[PDB]
Amino acid sequence: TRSSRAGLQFPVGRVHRLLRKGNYAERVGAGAPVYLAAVLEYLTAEILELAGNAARDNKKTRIIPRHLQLAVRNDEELNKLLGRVTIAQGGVLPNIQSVLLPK
Amino acid sequence: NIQGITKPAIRRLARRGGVKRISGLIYEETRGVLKVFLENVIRDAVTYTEHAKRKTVTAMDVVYALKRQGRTLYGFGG
Amino acid sequence: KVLRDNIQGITKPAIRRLARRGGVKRISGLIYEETRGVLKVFLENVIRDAVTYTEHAKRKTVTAMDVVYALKRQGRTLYGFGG
Amino acid sequence: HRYRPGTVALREIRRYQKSTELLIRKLPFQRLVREIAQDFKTDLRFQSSAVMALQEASEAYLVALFEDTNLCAIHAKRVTIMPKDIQLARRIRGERA
Amino acid sequence: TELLIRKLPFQRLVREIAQDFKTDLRFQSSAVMALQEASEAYLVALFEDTNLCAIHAKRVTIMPKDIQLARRIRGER
Amino acid sequence: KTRKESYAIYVYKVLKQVHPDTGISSKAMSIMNSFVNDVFERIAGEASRLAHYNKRSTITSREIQTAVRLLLPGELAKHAVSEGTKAVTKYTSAK
Repeated sequence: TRSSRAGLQFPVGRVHRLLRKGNYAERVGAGAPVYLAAVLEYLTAEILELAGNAARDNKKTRIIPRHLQLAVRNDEELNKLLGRVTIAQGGVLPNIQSVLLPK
Repeated sequence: NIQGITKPAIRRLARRGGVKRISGLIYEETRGVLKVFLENVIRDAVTYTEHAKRKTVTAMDVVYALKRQGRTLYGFGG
Repeated sequence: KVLRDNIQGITKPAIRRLARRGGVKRISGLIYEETRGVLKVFLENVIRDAVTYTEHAKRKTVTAMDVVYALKRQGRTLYGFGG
Repeated sequence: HRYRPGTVALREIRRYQKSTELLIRKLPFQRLVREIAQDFKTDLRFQSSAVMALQEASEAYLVALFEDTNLCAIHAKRVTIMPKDIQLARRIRGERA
Repeated sequence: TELLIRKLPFQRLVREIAQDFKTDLRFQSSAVMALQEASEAYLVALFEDTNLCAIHAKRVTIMPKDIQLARRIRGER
Repeated sequence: KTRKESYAIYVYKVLKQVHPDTGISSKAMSIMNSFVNDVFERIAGEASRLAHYNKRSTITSREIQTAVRLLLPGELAKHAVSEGTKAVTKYTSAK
Protein backbone atom coordinates (compact mmCIF):
# COMPACT_ATOMS: atom_id res chain seq x y z
CA THR A 1 0.00 0.00 0.00
CA ARG A 2 0.90 3.70 -0.08
CA SER A 3 -0.65 4.70 3.26
CA SER A 4 2.07 2.49 4.72
CA ARG A 5 4.54 4.35 2.52
CA ALA A 6 3.05 7.63 3.80
CA GLY A 7 2.68 6.65 7.46
CA LEU A 8 -1.05 7.27 7.05
CA GLN A 9 -4.14 5.39 8.21
CA PHE A 10 -6.41 6.79 5.52
CA PRO A 11 -6.45 5.05 2.14
CA VAL A 12 -4.37 6.94 -0.42
CA GLY A 13 -5.74 4.84 -3.28
CA ARG A 14 -9.35 5.77 -2.49
CA VAL A 15 -8.60 9.49 -2.33
CA HIS A 16 -6.60 9.34 -5.58
CA ARG A 17 -9.48 7.51 -7.27
CA LEU A 18 -12.00 10.03 -5.93
CA LEU A 19 -9.83 12.93 -7.10
CA ARG A 20 -9.82 11.35 -10.56
CA LYS A 21 -13.53 10.65 -10.94
CA GLY A 22 -14.52 13.82 -9.06
CA ASN A 23 -13.89 15.79 -12.29
CA TYR A 24 -11.77 18.27 -10.38
CA ALA A 25 -9.05 18.38 -13.08
CA GLU A 26 -7.99 16.57 -16.23
CA ARG A 27 -4.76 15.30 -14.63
CA VAL A 28 -3.90 14.59 -10.99
CA GLY A 29 -0.42 14.53 -9.50
CA ALA A 30 1.14 11.88 -7.29
CA GLY A 31 1.74 13.76 -4.04
CA ALA A 32 -1.76 15.28 -4.00
CA PRO A 33 -3.64 12.14 -2.79
CA VAL A 34 -1.05 11.65 -0.04
CA TYR A 35 -1.21 15.25 1.16
CA LEU A 36 -5.01 15.29 1.06
CA ALA A 37 -5.34 11.99 2.92
CA ALA A 38 -2.97 13.28 5.61
CA VAL A 39 -5.03 16.45 6.03
CA LEU A 40 -8.27 14.50 6.41
CA GLU A 41 -6.67 12.00 8.80
CA TYR A 42 -5.46 14.73 11.16
CA LEU A 43 -8.78 16.58 10.98
CA THR A 44 -10.69 13.50 12.07
CA ALA A 45 -7.93 12.79 14.60
CA GLU A 46 -8.58 16.18 16.22
CA ILE A 47 -12.34 15.60 16.08
CA LEU A 48 -12.04 12.14 17.65
CA GLU A 49 -9.58 13.43 20.26
CA LEU A 50 -11.99 16.09 21.47
CA ALA A 51 -15.01 13.77 21.15
CA GLY A 52 -13.35 11.11 23.30
CA ASN A 53 -12.43 13.82 25.78
CA ALA A 54 -16.07 14.91 25.96
CA ALA A 55 -17.24 11.30 26.27
CA ARG A 56 -14.87 10.85 29.20
CA ASP A 57 -16.34 14.03 30.71
CA ASN A 58 -19.83 12.59 30.19
CA LYS A 59 -18.55 9.22 31.50
CA LYS A 60 -19.27 7.20 28.36
CA THR A 61 -17.20 4.54 26.61
CA ARG A 62 -18.76 4.84 23.14
CA ILE A 63 -18.86 8.21 21.41
CA ILE A 64 -22.37 9.44 20.66
CA PRO A 65 -23.16 12.45 18.41
CA ARG A 66 -23.78 14.74 21.41
CA HIS A 67 -20.09 14.31 22.24
CA LEU A 68 -19.23 15.39 18.70
CA GLN A 69 -21.44 18.47 18.98
CA LEU A 70 -19.88 19.43 22.31
CA ALA A 71 -16.38 18.96 20.90
CA VAL A 72 -17.07 21.02 17.77
CA ARG A 73 -19.01 23.88 19.37
CA ASN A 74 -16.77 24.20 22.43
CA ASP A 75 -13.69 24.40 20.20
CA GLU A 76 -13.69 27.81 18.53
CA GLU A 77 -11.73 26.75 15.44
CA LEU A 78 -13.70 23.56 14.76
CA ASN A 79 -16.91 25.53 15.32
CA LYS A 80 -15.76 28.09 12.76
CA LEU A 81 -14.92 25.30 10.30
CA LEU A 82 -18.36 23.68 10.73
CA GLY A 83 -20.15 27.02 10.83
CA ARG A 84 -22.87 26.00 8.36
CA VAL A 85 -23.23 22.38 9.51
CA THR A 86 -25.97 21.00 11.76
CA ILE A 87 -25.09 17.72 13.47
CA ALA A 88 -28.07 15.39 13.83
CA GLN A 89 -29.03 14.70 17.46
CA GLY A 90 -26.25 17.12 18.31
CA GLY A 91 -28.26 19.50 20.41
CA VAL A 92 -26.98 22.81 21.70
CA LEU A 93 -24.50 23.94 24.32
CA PRO A 94 -25.88 24.91 27.75
CA ASN A 95 -26.18 28.69 27.64
CA ILE A 96 -28.62 30.91 29.55
CA GLN A 97 -28.65 34.69 29.16
CA SER A 98 -27.82 36.68 32.29
CA VAL A 99 -30.99 38.79 32.44
CA LEU A 100 -33.08 35.60 32.24
CA LEU A 101 -31.51 34.29 35.45
CA PRO A 102 -33.33 34.80 38.76
CA LYS A 103 -32.33 37.70 40.99
CA ASN B 1 -52.28 19.77 9.34
CA ILE B 2 -49.92 22.73 9.78
CA GLN B 3 -51.55 23.21 13.18
CA GLY B 4 -50.20 19.73 13.98
CA ILE B 5 -47.04 21.58 15.03
CA THR B 6 -48.41 22.10 18.52
CA LYS B 7 -47.97 25.30 20.53
CA PRO B 8 -46.17 23.30 23.30
CA ALA B 9 -43.79 21.76 20.75
CA ILE B 10 -42.88 25.31 19.74
CA ARG B 11 -42.37 26.14 23.42
CA ARG B 12 -40.04 23.15 23.77
CA LEU B 13 -38.06 24.23 20.71
CA ALA B 14 -37.77 27.77 22.08
CA ARG B 15 -36.75 26.41 25.49
CA ARG B 16 -33.93 24.49 23.81
CA GLY B 17 -33.18 27.80 22.09
CA GLY B 18 -32.89 29.51 25.47
CA VAL B 19 -36.16 31.47 25.46
CA LYS B 20 -37.87 32.15 28.79
CA ARG B 21 -41.06 34.05 27.90
CA ILE B 22 -43.05 33.55 24.69
CA SER B 23 -45.82 35.58 23.03
CA GLY B 24 -49.11 34.25 21.69
CA LEU B 25 -48.59 35.37 18.09
CA ILE B 26 -45.13 33.76 18.18
CA TYR B 27 -46.54 30.26 17.65
CA GLU B 28 -48.36 31.22 14.44
CA GLU B 29 -45.31 33.14 13.21
CA THR B 30 -43.12 30.08 13.81
CA ARG B 31 -45.65 27.92 11.98
CA GLY B 32 -45.35 30.27 9.01
CA VAL B 33 -41.54 30.32 9.10
CA LEU B 34 -41.36 26.53 9.36
CA LYS B 35 -43.82 26.29 6.47
CA VAL B 36 -41.59 28.51 4.32
CA PHE B 37 -38.41 26.60 5.23
CA LEU B 38 -40.00 23.21 4.55
CA GLU B 39 -41.47 24.53 1.30
CA ASN B 40 -38.05 25.58 0.01
CA VAL B 41 -36.16 22.48 1.16
CA ILE B 42 -38.82 20.06 -0.08
CA ARG B 43 -39.03 21.95 -3.39
CA ASP B 44 -35.32 21.42 -3.96
CA ALA B 45 -35.57 17.78 -2.83
CA VAL B 46 -38.45 17.12 -5.23
CA THR B 47 -36.56 18.83 -8.04
CA TYR B 48 -33.72 16.39 -7.39
CA THR B 49 -36.01 13.34 -7.15
CA GLU B 50 -37.85 14.24 -10.36
CA HIS B 51 -34.46 14.60 -12.03
CA ALA B 52 -33.76 11.10 -10.66
CA LYS B 53 -36.94 9.73 -12.31
CA ARG B 54 -37.94 8.15 -8.99
CA LYS B 55 -41.30 8.19 -7.23
CA THR B 56 -39.53 8.03 -3.84
CA VAL B 57 -37.94 11.13 -2.35
CA THR B 58 -34.72 9.82 -0.84
CA ALA B 59 -32.51 11.02 2.00
CA MET B 60 -29.68 12.00 -0.36
CA ASP B 61 -32.11 14.28 -2.20
CA VAL B 62 -32.84 15.96 1.15
CA VAL B 63 -29.13 16.26 1.97
CA TYR B 64 -28.38 17.82 -1.41
CA ALA B 65 -31.30 20.20 -0.86
CA LEU B 66 -29.93 21.48 2.46
CA LYS B 67 -26.46 21.66 0.88
CA ARG B 68 -27.89 24.00 -1.76
CA GLN B 69 -29.54 26.15 0.93
CA GLY B 70 -26.27 26.37 2.89
CA ARG B 71 -27.70 24.28 5.75
CA THR B 72 -25.52 21.18 5.51
CA LEU B 73 -26.64 18.25 7.67
CA TYR B 74 -24.60 15.29 8.92
CA GLY B 75 -25.59 11.74 9.78
CA PHE B 76 -27.53 10.68 6.67
CA GLY B 77 -24.82 9.61 4.24
CA GLY B 78 -23.21 12.96 3.48
CA LYS C 1 9.02 53.49 4.74
CA VAL C 2 7.26 52.03 7.77
CA LEU C 3 3.46 52.26 8.01
CA ARG C 4 1.67 52.86 11.30
CA ASP C 5 -1.80 53.83 12.55
CA ASN C 6 -3.27 54.04 9.05
CA ILE C 7 -6.58 52.75 10.46
CA GLN C 8 -7.11 56.34 11.62
CA GLY C 9 -6.92 57.34 7.96
CA ILE C 10 -10.60 56.37 8.04
CA THR C 11 -11.72 59.76 9.33
CA LYS C 12 -14.92 60.42 11.24
CA PRO C 13 -16.61 62.30 8.34
CA ALA C 14 -15.95 59.35 6.01
CA ILE C 15 -17.68 56.92 8.37
CA ARG C 16 -20.47 59.46 8.88
CA ARG C 17 -21.08 59.72 5.13
CA LEU C 18 -20.96 55.93 4.91
CA ALA C 19 -23.66 55.60 7.57
CA ARG C 20 -25.65 58.28 5.75
CA ARG C 21 -25.66 56.06 2.66
CA GLY C 22 -26.77 53.33 5.07
CA GLY C 23 -29.78 55.37 6.13
CA VAL C 24 -28.43 56.25 9.59
CA LYS C 25 -29.52 59.64 10.93
CA ARG C 26 -28.04 59.91 14.45
CA ILE C 27 -24.65 58.36 15.25
CA SER C 28 -23.25 57.62 18.71
CA GLY C 29 -19.74 58.65 19.68
CA LEU C 30 -17.87 55.36 20.16
CA ILE C 31 -19.36 53.92 16.95
CA TYR C 32 -16.45 55.20 14.87
CA GLU C 33 -13.77 53.07 16.53
CA GLU C 34 -16.00 50.00 16.18
CA THR C 35 -16.50 50.68 12.46
CA ARG C 36 -12.71 50.97 12.24
CA GLY C 37 -12.38 47.58 13.92
CA VAL C 38 -15.02 45.93 11.74
CA LEU C 39 -13.43 47.32 8.57
CA LYS C 40 -10.09 46.13 9.96
CA VAL C 41 -11.37 42.55 10.36
CA PHE C 42 -13.03 42.52 6.93
CA LEU C 43 -9.88 43.83 5.24
CA GLU C 44 -7.78 41.33 7.20
CA ASN C 45 -9.82 38.39 5.92
CA VAL C 46 -10.19 39.54 2.31
CA ILE C 47 -6.53 40.47 1.95
CA ARG C 48 -5.50 37.19 3.59
CA ASP C 49 -7.33 35.25 0.89
CA ALA C 50 -6.00 37.53 -1.86
CA VAL C 51 -2.41 37.24 -0.60
CA THR C 52 -2.66 33.45 -0.53
CA TYR C 53 -3.95 33.48 -4.12
CA THR C 54 -1.03 35.70 -5.15
CA GLU C 55 1.39 33.36 -3.37
CA HIS C 56 0.16 30.39 -5.38
CA ALA C 57 0.41 32.60 -8.47
CA LYS C 58 4.13 33.12 -7.69
CA ARG C 59 3.64 36.85 -8.27
CA LYS C 60 4.92 39.80 -6.26
CA THR C 61 1.90 41.96 -7.16
CA VAL C 62 -1.74 41.62 -6.11
CA THR C 63 -4.00 41.64 -9.16
CA ALA C 64 -7.67 42.58 -9.34
CA MET C 65 -8.70 39.01 -10.15
CA ASP C 66 -7.12 37.96 -6.85
CA VAL C 67 -9.38 40.41 -5.00
CA VAL C 68 -12.42 39.23 -6.97
CA TYR C 69 -11.63 35.59 -6.18
CA ALA C 70 -11.19 36.35 -2.48
CA LEU C 71 -14.48 38.25 -2.40
CA LYS C 72 -16.25 35.36 -4.12
CA ARG C 73 -14.83 33.11 -1.39
CA GLN C 74 -16.35 35.24 1.37
CA GLY C 75 -19.82 34.89 -0.17
CA ARG C 76 -19.46 38.51 -1.29
CA THR C 77 -19.26 38.25 -5.08
CA LEU C 78 -18.40 41.49 -6.88
CA TYR C 79 -19.02 42.59 -10.47
CA GLY C 80 -17.12 45.23 -12.43
CA PHE C 81 -13.47 44.11 -12.15
CA GLY C 82 -13.42 40.86 -14.15
CA GLY C 83 -14.12 37.25 -13.31
CA HIS D 1 -47.10 25.02 47.03
CA ARG D 2 -46.53 27.24 43.98
CA TYR D 3 -43.39 27.95 41.99
CA ARG D 4 -43.01 31.62 41.11
CA PRO D 5 -43.57 32.28 37.39
CA GLY D 6 -40.37 32.06 35.36
CA THR D 7 -38.58 29.42 37.45
CA VAL D 8 -39.99 26.27 35.84
CA ALA D 9 -39.19 27.86 32.48
CA LEU D 10 -35.52 28.04 33.47
CA ARG D 11 -35.75 24.43 34.65
CA GLU D 12 -37.03 23.34 31.23
CA ILE D 13 -34.30 25.41 29.54
CA ARG D 14 -31.73 23.47 31.57
CA ARG D 15 -33.55 20.20 30.84
CA TYR D 16 -33.86 20.55 27.07
CA GLN D 17 -30.39 22.01 26.48
CA LYS D 18 -28.82 18.90 28.06
CA SER D 19 -30.83 16.58 25.78
CA THR D 20 -30.83 16.03 22.02
CA GLU D 21 -34.05 14.12 21.26
CA LEU D 22 -36.45 15.74 18.82
CA LEU D 23 -39.11 17.99 20.33
CA ILE D 24 -41.81 17.62 17.65
CA ARG D 25 -43.76 14.37 17.81
CA LYS D 26 -43.03 12.49 14.63
CA LEU D 27 -46.39 11.75 12.99
CA PRO D 28 -47.84 15.31 12.76
CA PHE D 29 -44.54 16.51 11.31
CA GLN D 30 -44.50 13.64 8.81
CA ARG D 31 -48.06 14.46 7.75
CA LEU D 32 -47.13 18.13 7.36
CA VAL D 33 -44.16 17.20 5.16
CA ARG D 34 -46.39 14.92 3.09
CA GLU D 35 -48.96 17.69 2.62
CA ILE D 36 -46.30 20.21 1.60
CA ALA D 37 -44.68 17.78 -0.85
CA GLN D 38 -48.04 16.88 -2.42
CA ASP D 39 -48.38 20.43 -3.76
CA PHE D 40 -45.15 19.95 -5.75
CA LYS D 41 -45.72 16.48 -7.23
CA THR D 42 -48.40 13.83 -6.76
CA ASP D 43 -48.33 10.23 -5.53
CA LEU D 44 -44.96 10.70 -3.85
CA ARG D 45 -43.25 8.32 -1.43
CA PHE D 46 -40.76 9.25 1.30
CA GLN D 47 -37.95 7.31 2.90
CA SER D 48 -38.14 7.45 6.70
CA SER D 49 -34.48 8.52 6.70
CA ALA D 50 -35.29 11.46 4.42
CA VAL D 51 -38.14 12.49 6.71
CA MET D 52 -35.87 12.21 9.76
CA ALA D 53 -33.24 14.36 8.05
CA LEU D 54 -35.91 16.94 7.27
CA GLN D 55 -37.00 16.99 10.91
CA GLU D 56 -33.43 17.32 12.20
CA ALA D 57 -32.65 20.21 9.85
CA SER D 58 -35.94 21.97 10.60
CA GLU D 59 -35.63 21.65 14.38
CA ALA D 60 -32.00 22.81 14.38
CA TYR D 61 -32.91 25.80 12.21
CA LEU D 62 -35.82 26.66 14.51
CA VAL D 63 -33.57 26.46 17.59
CA ALA D 64 -31.00 28.77 15.99
CA LEU D 65 -33.76 31.18 14.95
CA PHE D 66 -35.15 31.16 18.49
CA GLU D 67 -31.67 31.91 19.82
CA ASP D 68 -31.40 34.92 17.52
CA THR D 69 -34.94 35.98 18.44
CA ASN D 70 -34.13 35.83 22.16
CA LEU D 71 -30.98 37.89 21.56
CA CYS D 72 -33.01 40.47 19.63
CA ALA D 73 -35.66 40.61 22.36
CA ILE D 74 -32.99 41.08 25.03
CA HIS D 75 -31.50 43.89 22.93
CA ALA D 76 -34.91 45.59 23.26
CA LYS D 77 -34.61 45.39 27.09
CA ARG D 78 -37.29 42.70 26.82
CA VAL D 79 -37.62 39.16 28.12
CA THR D 80 -40.51 37.91 25.94
CA ILE D 81 -39.94 37.12 22.27
CA MET D 82 -42.55 38.75 20.03
CA PRO D 83 -43.14 38.47 16.26
CA LYS D 84 -41.21 41.67 15.49
CA ASP D 85 -38.17 39.96 17.02
CA ILE D 86 -38.41 37.00 14.63
CA GLN D 87 -39.03 39.41 11.75
CA LEU D 88 -35.95 41.51 12.57
CA ALA D 89 -33.73 38.46 13.03
CA ARG D 90 -34.90 36.96 9.73
CA ARG D 91 -34.43 40.31 7.98
CA ILE D 92 -30.86 40.72 9.22
CA ARG D 93 -30.20 37.09 8.30
CA GLY D 94 -31.45 37.92 4.81
CA GLU D 95 -33.99 35.11 4.42
CA ARG D 96 -36.99 37.40 4.71
CA ALA D 97 -36.86 40.42 2.39
CA THR E 1 -22.71 56.18 -6.18
CA GLU E 2 -19.33 57.87 -5.86
CA LEU E 3 -17.02 56.55 -3.15
CA LEU E 4 -17.20 58.01 0.36
CA ILE E 5 -13.90 56.72 1.77
CA ARG E 6 -10.98 58.85 0.61
CA LYS E 7 -8.67 56.92 -1.65
CA LEU E 8 -5.17 57.55 -0.28
CA PRO E 9 -5.73 56.76 3.43
CA PHE E 10 -7.52 53.58 2.35
CA GLN E 11 -4.58 52.64 0.12
CA ARG E 12 -2.11 53.23 2.97
CA LEU E 13 -4.24 51.18 5.36
CA VAL E 14 -4.46 48.30 2.88
CA ARG E 15 -0.71 48.40 2.23
CA GLU E 16 -0.06 48.13 5.98
CA ILE E 17 -2.59 45.29 6.27
CA ALA E 18 -0.99 43.29 3.47
CA GLN E 19 2.51 44.03 4.76
CA ASP E 20 1.63 42.36 8.06
CA PHE E 21 0.75 39.15 6.19
CA LYS E 22 3.76 39.34 3.86
CA THR E 23 6.38 41.95 2.98
CA ASP E 24 7.43 43.41 -0.38
CA LEU E 25 3.98 43.25 -1.97
CA ARG E 26 2.75 45.46 -4.82
CA PHE E 27 -0.80 46.26 -5.90
CA GLN E 28 -2.63 46.93 -9.14
CA SER E 29 -4.63 50.13 -8.70
CA SER E 30 -7.67 48.21 -9.95
CA ALA E 31 -7.18 45.66 -7.16
CA VAL E 32 -7.15 48.43 -4.55
CA MET E 33 -10.23 49.90 -6.22
CA ALA E 34 -12.09 46.57 -6.05
CA LEU E 35 -11.10 46.23 -2.39
CA GLN E 36 -12.53 49.68 -1.68
CA GLU E 37 -15.78 48.91 -3.52
CA ALA E 38 -16.23 45.68 -1.58
CA SER E 39 -15.48 47.41 1.72
CA GLU E 40 -17.95 50.22 1.05
CA ALA E 41 -20.76 47.87 -0.01
CA TYR E 42 -20.12 45.75 3.08
CA LEU E 43 -20.14 48.60 5.59
CA VAL E 44 -23.14 50.31 3.98
CA ALA E 45 -25.02 47.03 4.38
CA LEU E 46 -23.75 46.80 7.96
CA PHE E 47 -24.96 50.33 8.69
CA GLU E 48 -28.37 49.44 7.25
CA ASP E 49 -28.60 46.44 9.58
CA THR E 50 -27.39 48.61 12.46
CA ASN E 51 -30.10 51.18 11.81
CA LEU E 52 -32.64 48.36 11.72
CA CYS E 53 -31.32 47.20 15.10
CA ALA E 54 -31.44 50.69 16.62
CA ILE E 55 -35.07 51.25 15.59
CA HIS E 56 -35.88 47.86 17.12
CA ALA E 57 -34.60 49.29 20.42
CA LYS E 58 -37.12 52.17 20.16
CA ARG E 59 -34.01 54.32 19.61
CA VAL E 60 -32.93 56.62 16.79
CA THR E 61 -29.16 56.76 17.44
CA ILE E 62 -27.10 53.73 16.42
CA MET E 63 -24.99 52.42 19.30
CA PRO E 64 -22.10 49.89 19.29
CA LYS E 65 -24.24 47.10 20.77
CA ASP E 66 -26.43 47.47 17.67
CA ILE E 67 -23.58 46.50 15.33
CA GLN E 68 -22.59 43.70 17.70
CA LEU E 69 -26.15 42.36 17.51
CA ALA E 70 -26.25 42.69 13.72
CA ARG E 71 -22.92 40.90 13.25
CA ARG E 72 -23.95 38.14 15.66
CA ILE E 73 -27.20 37.61 13.75
CA ARG E 74 -25.28 37.75 10.46
CA GLY E 75 -23.14 34.89 11.79
CA GLU E 76 -19.97 36.98 11.65
CA ARG E 77 -17.18 36.79 14.22
CA LYS F 1 -26.29 -6.87 -2.21
CA THR F 2 -24.73 -3.52 -3.13
CA ARG F 3 -21.19 -2.98 -1.84
CA LYS F 4 -21.44 0.62 -0.67
CA GLU F 5 -18.24 2.25 0.60
CA SER F 6 -17.37 4.47 3.57
CA TYR F 7 -14.43 5.64 5.71
CA ALA F 8 -15.49 3.82 8.89
CA ILE F 9 -12.52 1.51 9.42
CA TYR F 10 -9.92 4.23 8.92
CA VAL F 11 -11.81 6.55 11.28
CA TYR F 12 -11.80 3.72 13.83
CA LYS F 13 -8.06 3.07 13.52
CA VAL F 14 -7.47 6.79 13.97
CA LEU F 15 -9.71 6.71 17.06
CA LYS F 16 -7.60 3.91 18.51
CA GLN F 17 -4.50 5.93 17.63
CA VAL F 18 -5.82 8.80 19.77
CA HIS F 19 -8.23 7.04 22.20
CA PRO F 20 -7.43 3.31 22.36
CA ASP F 21 -9.98 2.50 25.08
CA THR F 22 -12.87 4.33 23.44
CA GLY F 23 -15.61 3.38 21.00
CA ILE F 24 -18.21 5.13 18.83
CA SER F 25 -21.89 4.77 17.94
CA SER F 26 -23.17 3.84 14.48
CA LYS F 27 -24.88 7.10 13.52
CA ALA F 28 -21.86 8.83 15.04
CA MET F 29 -19.70 6.98 12.50
CA SER F 30 -22.15 8.26 9.89
CA ILE F 31 -21.47 11.82 11.08
CA MET F 32 -17.70 11.23 10.90
CA ASN F 33 -18.08 9.88 7.36
CA SER F 34 -20.22 12.85 6.32
CA PHE F 35 -17.65 15.25 7.77
CA VAL F 36 -14.81 13.51 5.91
CA ASN F 37 -16.76 13.65 2.64
CA ASP F 38 -17.64 17.32 3.14
CA VAL F 39 -14.04 18.34 3.87
CA PHE F 40 -12.81 16.29 0.90
CA GLU F 41 -15.33 18.00 -1.38
CA ARG F 42 -14.46 21.49 -0.12
CA ILE F 43 -10.69 21.07 -0.45
CA ALA F 44 -10.87 19.31 -3.83
CA GLY F 45 -13.18 21.93 -5.32
CA GLU F 46 -10.94 24.67 -3.96
CA ALA F 47 -7.93 23.04 -5.64
CA SER F 48 -9.90 22.72 -8.89
CA ARG F 49 -10.75 26.42 -8.85
CA LEU F 50 -7.10 27.13 -8.04
CA ALA F 51 -6.05 25.16 -11.12
CA HIS F 52 -8.51 27.02 -13.35
CA TYR F 53 -7.50 30.42 -11.97
CA ASN F 54 -3.84 29.87 -12.91
CA LYS F 55 -4.54 28.23 -16.30
CA ARG F 56 -2.92 24.91 -15.40
CA SER F 57 -3.97 21.29 -15.86
CA THR F 58 -2.80 19.45 -12.72
CA ILE F 59 -4.00 19.41 -9.12
CA THR F 60 -0.69 18.89 -7.32
CA SER F 61 0.24 18.83 -3.64
CA ARG F 62 0.88 22.58 -3.84
CA GLU F 63 -2.69 23.26 -4.98
CA ILE F 64 -4.29 21.31 -2.14
CA GLN F 65 -1.81 22.80 0.34
CA THR F 66 -2.88 26.33 -0.58
CA ALA F 67 -6.52 25.17 -0.67
CA VAL F 68 -6.12 23.86 2.89
CA ARG F 69 -4.60 27.17 3.98
CA LEU F 70 -7.47 28.95 2.23
CA LEU F 71 -10.28 26.83 3.72
CA LEU F 72 -9.08 26.18 7.21
CA PRO F 73 -8.75 28.64 10.09
CA GLY F 74 -5.25 29.58 11.15
CA GLU F 75 -4.00 27.03 13.66
CA LEU F 76 -5.67 23.96 12.14
CA ALA F 77 -4.36 25.09 8.74
CA LYS F 78 -0.86 25.34 10.21
CA HIS F 79 -1.07 21.80 11.59
CA ALA F 80 -2.61 20.60 8.31
CA VAL F 81 0.28 21.99 6.28
CA SER F 82 2.76 20.36 8.65
CA GLU F 83 1.12 16.93 8.42
CA GLY F 84 0.66 17.10 4.65
CA THR F 85 4.26 18.10 4.05
CA LYS F 86 5.47 15.41 6.46
CA ALA F 87 3.38 12.66 4.84
CA VAL F 88 4.27 13.71 1.29
CA THR F 89 7.97 13.86 2.14
CA LYS F 90 7.94 10.43 3.78
CA TYR F 91 5.98 8.96 0.86
CA THR F 92 8.55 10.38 -1.55
CA SER F 93 11.17 8.78 0.70
CA ALA F 94 9.59 5.35 0.22
CA LYS F 95 8.78 3.71 -3.11
